[PDB]
Amino acid sequence: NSNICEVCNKWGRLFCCDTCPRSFHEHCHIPSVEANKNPWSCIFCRIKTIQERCPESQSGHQESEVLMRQMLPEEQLKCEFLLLKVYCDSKSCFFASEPYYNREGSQGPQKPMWLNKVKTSLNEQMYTRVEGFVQDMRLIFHNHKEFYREDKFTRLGIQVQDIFEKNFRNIFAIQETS
Ligand SMILES: [Zn+2]
Ligand SMILES: [Zn+2]
Ligand SMILES: [Zn+2]
Repeated sequence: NSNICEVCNKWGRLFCCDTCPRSFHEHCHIPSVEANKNPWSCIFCRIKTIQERCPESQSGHQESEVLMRQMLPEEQLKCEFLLLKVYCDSKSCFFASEPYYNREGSQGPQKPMWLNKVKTSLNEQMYTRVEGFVQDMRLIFHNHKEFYREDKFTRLGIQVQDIFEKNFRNIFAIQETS
């Protein structure tokens, strides 16, 4: 197994996947690494199983259809993975915890949002459809762009949004377009 956490790339108290060589801190894995279960399979492994059980799940889909899906166990897991993929980028640190807004010439957003809030919402089963999760994720970056205006710090929102959007297309197998 790996000697660093797959998500944050640090050593520490790691849990090892029994079916691939990745390792995780307890609360870096999403969902949090489970108390018992030997063997244990990580979310990358669980997602791969879904695809292997239903190869056709990788044919192209329309985003509008994906968003209306009910959050049954497999959609729940896909959203958890997609969230985890964003945390894997170091620039997610800027969006992880609750922000605040006091900048000359700008007003804070109407509806602040951050990754740990989305994490809790997923954990507490607050989303009924994929759309709920995706809207909150996009809002994070949209709020950032709107607040930081012409400061070059706005680019961090663009960068992390691109990570989100690419992984969304991949995980939910959105039909490739030009
Ligand atoms: Zn970690
Ligand atoms: Zn694994
Ligand atoms: Zn099938």
